Amino acid sequence: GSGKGKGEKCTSACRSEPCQCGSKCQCGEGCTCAACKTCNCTSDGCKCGKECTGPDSCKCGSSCSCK
Ligand SMILES: [Cd+2]
Ligand SMILES: [Cd+2]
Ligand SMILES: [Cd+2]
Ligand SMILES: [Cd+2]
Ligand SMILES: [Cd+2]
Ligand SMILES: [Cd+2]
Repeated sequence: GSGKGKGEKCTSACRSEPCQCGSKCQCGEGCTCAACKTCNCTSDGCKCGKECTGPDSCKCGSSCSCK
């Protein structure tokens, strides 16, 4: 049942639709919302070292090397 929803570190912007984090993002790790989450690590392997391969499994809540 888990996997649907937002995290505690989500913004009031991410909790709006559409995602208002386009100009106001501060979401933490508990956010798999690709609307505000972006990543540079590729599917062949993690590049930053947080063990992530894209926003689909990016633990990083921005402000990281792969950001
Ligand atoms: Cd969020
Ligand atoms: Cd979002
Ligand atoms: Cd956000
Ligand atoms: Cd990474
Ligand atoms: Cd990442
Ligand atoms: Cd990272």
